[PDB]
Amino acid sequence: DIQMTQSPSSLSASVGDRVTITCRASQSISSYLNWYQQKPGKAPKLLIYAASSLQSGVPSRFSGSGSGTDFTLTISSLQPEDFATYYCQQSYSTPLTFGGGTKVEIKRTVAAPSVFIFPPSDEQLKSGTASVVCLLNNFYPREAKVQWKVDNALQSGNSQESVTEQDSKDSTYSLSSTLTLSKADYEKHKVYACEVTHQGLSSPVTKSFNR
Amino acid sequence: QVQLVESGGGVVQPGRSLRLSCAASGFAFSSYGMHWVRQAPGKGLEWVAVIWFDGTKKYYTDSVKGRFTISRDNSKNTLYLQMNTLRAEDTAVYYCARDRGIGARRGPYYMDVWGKGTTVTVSSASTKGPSVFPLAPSSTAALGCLVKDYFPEPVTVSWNSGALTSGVHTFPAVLQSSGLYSLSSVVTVPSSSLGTQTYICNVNHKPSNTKVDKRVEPK
Repeated sequence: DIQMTQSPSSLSASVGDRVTITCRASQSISSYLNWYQQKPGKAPKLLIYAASSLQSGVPSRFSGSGSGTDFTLTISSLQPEDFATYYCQQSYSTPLTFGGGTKVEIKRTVAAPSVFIFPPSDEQLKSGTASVVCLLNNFYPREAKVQWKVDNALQSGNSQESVTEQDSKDSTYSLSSTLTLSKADYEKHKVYACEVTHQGLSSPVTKSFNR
Repeated sequence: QVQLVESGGGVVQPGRSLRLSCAASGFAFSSYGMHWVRQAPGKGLEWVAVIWFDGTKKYYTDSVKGRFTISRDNSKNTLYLQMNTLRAEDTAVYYCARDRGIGARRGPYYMDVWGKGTTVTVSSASTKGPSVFPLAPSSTAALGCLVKDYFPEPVTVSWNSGALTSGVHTFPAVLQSSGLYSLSSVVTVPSSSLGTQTYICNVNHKPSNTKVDKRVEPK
């Protein structure tokens, strides 16, 4: 099998910026490499085939180069419709393999998250489960760290989080983290805290409540 | 006009079977190789299988060998994927794509035309409507609704019957270890507004015919 390593996995840029994406093959695949663009909820769209051949109708600001193991996709000046995820694909031998993808996102100024914590409702507690929610709102960049502490015990493995896509009007992100406990474990403890780390904050921000 | 129309996806239990169809129009179907490519939720593209233009040579990724069968009916201009012995990891959007091929042997070259995809969900969970719990605001304030323990996707969430849109963030669903999905929808409002303004999240889970209007108040 031929592994295709794509880098970087993500990048932020502005309109008019030049963008370079790299795909590396585990062995020589000659020029049998293709580049695809994909937007959320949409099928992939072919941009370049045979390493350097533009698919008909693809704007000329897209270009591809390389042969053997090293390949590059270049957008000479980024346009608003170019913010998407890009995939490389070797077509040299089966099994056909794709790169892990490169997500091109919008560049903006740092914005710290507004943090809120939500205790479980009494309604849910009658069901036998307690969900505690921490909301990180309208921040940039996307990377943020959330730590759950119950009576100063770090919670690990009992939380899930999801992140929105960049807001259309301000390009911020929002993140929610849900800590799931049984009702018995929730009633056994008092202090519930969500500690947020972000580059917009000079030191971690903790929001908490006492049951 | 070149078209690849897909169908046949659905929600099934592990061990069960599905058959996907990809009906082509607007080109010489019998002169193209055809691929199946899948994309699990939030993941990348994974090649599944290919079939030659004349239906002779077929190739598969290792994880579907002996379970999936690619085939084509050139008289109907249709490509198929018989998916047997399904596993939870087979959950993905499945795309078909044409490949003109290269060489006298006609090995894969590039995929220039794609179907829009059909969704396959493999899970031992059964259909269940969600419970809607409030995310009450306390002491610019944030509130929302926790739409927990439903299957399958999707649910829709609006606020105040569509009349409240700005400040609203409806997060992507997460799959819990129970096999049930959960998502949260939040909205920020001015702190002053809370005393008089009314706030209701409108939750609709069509697969279970569950419709819930939940009002969110300060506790």
